[PDB]
Amino acid sequence: RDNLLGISWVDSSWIPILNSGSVLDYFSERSNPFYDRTCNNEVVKMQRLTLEHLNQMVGIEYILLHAQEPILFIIRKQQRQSPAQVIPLADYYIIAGVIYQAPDLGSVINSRVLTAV
Amino acid sequence: LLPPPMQYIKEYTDENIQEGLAPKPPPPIKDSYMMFGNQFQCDDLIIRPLESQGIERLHPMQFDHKKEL
Amino acid sequence: HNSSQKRHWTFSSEEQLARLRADANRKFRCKAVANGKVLPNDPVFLEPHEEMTLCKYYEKRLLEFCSVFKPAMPRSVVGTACMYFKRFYLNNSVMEYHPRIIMLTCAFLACKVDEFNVSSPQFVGNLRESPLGQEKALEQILEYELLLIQQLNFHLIVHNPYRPFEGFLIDLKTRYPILENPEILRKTADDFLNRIALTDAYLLYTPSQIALTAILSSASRAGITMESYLSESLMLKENRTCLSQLLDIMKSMRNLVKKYEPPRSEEVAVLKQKLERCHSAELALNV
Amino acid sequence: EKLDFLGEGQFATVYKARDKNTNQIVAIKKIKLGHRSEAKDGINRTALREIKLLQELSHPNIIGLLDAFGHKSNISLVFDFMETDLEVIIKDNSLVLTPSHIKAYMLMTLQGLEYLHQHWILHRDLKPNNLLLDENGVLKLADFGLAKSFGSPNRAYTHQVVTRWYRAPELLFGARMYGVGVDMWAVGCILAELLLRVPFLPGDSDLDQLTRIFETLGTPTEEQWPDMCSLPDYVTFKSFPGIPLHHIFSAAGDDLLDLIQGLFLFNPCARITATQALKMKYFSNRPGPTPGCQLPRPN
Amino acid sequence: HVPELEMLGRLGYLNHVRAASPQDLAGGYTSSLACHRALQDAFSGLFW
Repeated sequence: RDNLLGISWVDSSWIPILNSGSVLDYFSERSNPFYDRTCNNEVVKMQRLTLEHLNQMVGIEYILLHAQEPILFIIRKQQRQSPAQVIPLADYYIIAGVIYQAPDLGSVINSRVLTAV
Repeated sequence: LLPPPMQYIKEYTDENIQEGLAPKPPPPIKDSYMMFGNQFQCDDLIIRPLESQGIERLHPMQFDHKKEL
Repeated sequence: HNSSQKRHWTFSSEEQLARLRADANRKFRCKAVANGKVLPNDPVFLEPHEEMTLCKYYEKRLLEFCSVFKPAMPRSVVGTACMYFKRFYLNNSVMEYHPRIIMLTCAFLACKVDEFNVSSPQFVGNLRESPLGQEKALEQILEYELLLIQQLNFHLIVHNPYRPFEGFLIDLKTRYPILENPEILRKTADDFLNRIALTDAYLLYTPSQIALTAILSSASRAGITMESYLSESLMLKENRTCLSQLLDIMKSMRNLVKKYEPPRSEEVAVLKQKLERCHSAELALNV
Repeated sequence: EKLDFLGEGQFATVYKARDKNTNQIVAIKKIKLGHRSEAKDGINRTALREIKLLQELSHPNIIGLLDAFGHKSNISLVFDFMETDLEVIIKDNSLVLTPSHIKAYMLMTLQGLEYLHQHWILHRDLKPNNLLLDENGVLKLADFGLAKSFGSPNRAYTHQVVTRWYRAPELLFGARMYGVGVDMWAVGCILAELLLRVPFLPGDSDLDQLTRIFETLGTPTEEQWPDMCSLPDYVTFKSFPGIPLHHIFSAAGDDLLDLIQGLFLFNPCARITATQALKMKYFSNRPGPTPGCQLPRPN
Repeated sequence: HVPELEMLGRLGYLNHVRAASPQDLAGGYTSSLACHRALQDAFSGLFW
């Protein structure tokens, strides 16, 4: 919880059973630093059915953004004020079943310049 | 919660360097139960466990492998 | 009763009650005369004070009937029944509903509300009547039960002066050591409470104050006064003002108790004969 | 003027309409009983309790006996018409999964429970239903048939009362006396259902329901409230290793996690109190309870 | 007025018509609930 950018979380069983449909579930395995219980996908799981309910109840909805079938599966965290209103919060990208948080174009550069100098 | 890839032993190690003198000796050959990895892997066992343990046996003790196969 | 409900049904002062009883007597008299069964002011019509005396003697008989109930009865249930009976005749007349039917019914409804879960054999066993006559009365009891709630304005809860008594005695065991082991105080207070219950005290005074006054009368009779306890209640709002109101209420209660007396049976039988003849008179309702 | 026939009831029949007087909408009750005996017991105990208790209990989260009449054998009770009921609402397939709305429903129910406990009169039988939602959505409690007063004098306290699915653990044993415990554990099972979306513990009949409650919360510890087996009727239940609240409802915000752990606590003494629960910091948090203007409505 | 918890002489006295009893105590209803109901009700009113 010190720095979310500097944490990586994984799990071998889910690795072979990974598909475009299951990426959200892998992020949802719980005990995963990046995702949170507060997210509504979790509330949907606690209730029943996942359909256009993310457009009805609008809020924290982790949604897959771009997907390459074998490994690459990018997830985006949105905060909706209303239907047809989306606010992007952050992006977590999964490479080879390893989840990282997408570095800001500027936090990365600041750290980089600091180490070199 | 969030455990890391496993760390090196920290419990021991400090004793093994010691002052290069009075070191801990090799641990004795525990001829019983151990816990490598996650499996118990206890000692004193056979190579091919009899099929009688876990399943029915449809073959008599004559067992002329070539004929029964 | 900070629980409201009886806040509406707490008649404030002696005259209003007198007036209401008088008015219902007039009401029945008038309906009957208008129906025109009889010419106005015949001999049969009763007088309100006479009706009240008959009601009180018959109610003392009803209290004995509650006491002789074969299953053990909580004091709460007896009280609930008496109160219900007094409040019923504040709206109607003795003749319109014979007192015997009203007494028995108040009792059964009371038991049902207070959760005594009475057994049906126990209730029938207590009544000293022929099973057939008891069943005839039971048929009337059903219709008069619904009739009671209709004229009771559906206000059923009744505050019973007991709970406060236990409570004040616990306060006694704790806040004031001036008096000690107040149990002689307990029995005398009970004696004052039955006499208080026979009066219109339930209707006028607050029940907690009624219990406090019973305790005070017991103390004065035996040798203790609670100025200090009254003083802890003075440790409160109204500063000096609370005490004068408490003293006035206590004095009025003592006066009613000293004046109240059981009606003589010789007078009561004359009245009984008259009322019996009265209900034997032709009412008949409607087609 | 009877204008609608919503239908019959457990010991009553209901019609929805405007009365002899004002045009305002209200629900009208007609008394229902088995009067066949020539020795009927007059009116039923449930009816008697319900009418006076509703009349006395006047609160923005309690329904109330308003008008009441009875010229014929009929006894008429007047209660305000409500929109529907939380139970069918969450029973239906997820129409609107609404997180903070569940918290608002819980707040209205808890305020109603606090008022009833303060008035010194236990609501003997909250069941999943028997809770009604109005058009505004302020939810006020309703069925009051089985309720009773709870006081210092010792009296035959009724036993084996709440619907089996929602049953207090002390009542499940066979306890002769009781306290706010029954109502608290039951709100607790209703919250359980709102979060889990299906009923928490299923009992076909008394013993099975007790076994399922024990399986859900584990065997009660000896320290808990020893005498748990010393109450009149107890049977050692299975020695379950036990599951954390995290196990049965997998997740939510931990404040909710705490209210649950608390209503559940086994010692009837520690079952959390109404004031205590409102004072829980979970209600005063960043998630805001719905005003009810945006409260979810189905058909 | 009267406080919810007693921790006073009334709790120390711990005495009712039958005081308190152990087996039913599992039932809950610690006399505490008991004196509270009793006093509150008695104090209710006193001044119309």
